[PDB]
Amino acid sequence: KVTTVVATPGQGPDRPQEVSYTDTKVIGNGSFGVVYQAKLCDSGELVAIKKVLQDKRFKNRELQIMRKLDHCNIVRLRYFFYSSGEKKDEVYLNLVLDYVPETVYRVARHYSRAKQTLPVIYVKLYMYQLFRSLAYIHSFGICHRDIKPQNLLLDPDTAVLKLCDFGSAKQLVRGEPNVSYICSRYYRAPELIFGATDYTSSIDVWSAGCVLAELLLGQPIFPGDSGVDQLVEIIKVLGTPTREQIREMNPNYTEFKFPQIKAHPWTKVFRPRTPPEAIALCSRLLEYTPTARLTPLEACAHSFFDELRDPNVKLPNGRDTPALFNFTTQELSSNPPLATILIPPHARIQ
Ligand SMILES: CS(=O)(=O)N1CC(c2nc(N)ncc2-c2ccc(F)cc2)C1
Ligand SMILES: [Cl-]
Repeated sequence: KVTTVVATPGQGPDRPQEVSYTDTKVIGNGSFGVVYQAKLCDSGELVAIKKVLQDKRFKNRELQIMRKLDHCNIVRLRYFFYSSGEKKDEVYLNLVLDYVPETVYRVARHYSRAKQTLPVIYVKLYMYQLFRSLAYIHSFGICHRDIKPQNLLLDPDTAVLKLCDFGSAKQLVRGEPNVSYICSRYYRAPELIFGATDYTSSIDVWSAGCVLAELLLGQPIFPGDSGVDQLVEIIKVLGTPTREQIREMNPNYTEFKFPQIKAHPWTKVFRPRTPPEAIALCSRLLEYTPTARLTPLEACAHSFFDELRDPNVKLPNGRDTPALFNFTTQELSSNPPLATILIPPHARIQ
């Protein structure tokens, strides 16, 4: 069995190409539609096809975003094509994406079942690359709005992390309100829990912080099946938000008091041997006030990631770390002066 379609490439000019794929497996499916795996007939490479029902009145926001994006820490849209087949007057948008075997979710859980934590070196590598991808998309004013371990793809050999699933992603314009029900359970910023509709891209930074803390703890940091339950687990760590903090998160005062608990020292949250810099980084990501959180780029420049800027740094398997320093002007526009930290001396050699 061999499907052949005429697809438009994700990047580059509109040059339609005959794409032929086989071994059409299935994997996940939910809020969008089905997701298949396949093998491309020529190159032999594996790819993931995300099929979704196409709306006639508007064009697909995921597609529109995916096409603008080109970055080595973000899944590549290789092609896209429209199809249907059988019952209904339904048009399906198919997104052909690079297949990436593992996810931070699966990896984290392997370590968690075996009562281990992921070696800090991998925490650094994975977290740094996430923050790069955030710095990039945020530079276009695009918020992902669903940062969680399941959406962080990993190549285990190269230690390369790629952000994926832009189904929730959106251009956040100041003054324009946005839906407050977007982020997944454990990774929602307090302002989202409080139902704020004037949130900024800092929600991604909170989410990322929840991933960091989770990789350090070996389990979700702010669990709970309700918002109430989540906010309690948060307050247990951060302490009770001041009236100031509360108005910063959500001006539309949903309106009620919380149990006055003081901040359980961040040091006592983690294992004894946990690097003090990792803890420091957490506390600067997981802040009540959206504007007080680090930017993605400021996070990349955090001391916690110093080891990665060492010229001698290698992966435990002996291979080189992936390219961490080739920042574009786009990536740096947030705050160009930071390049003095981000790009280390040995990366400037001619
Ligand atoms: C709908 S989705 O593409 O966002 N979702 C992520 C996941 C995925 N995406 C790509 N591009 N490549 C691989 C995978 C994936 C990885 C591990 C696994 F067990 C299942 C799917 C499927
Ligand atoms: Cl042509």
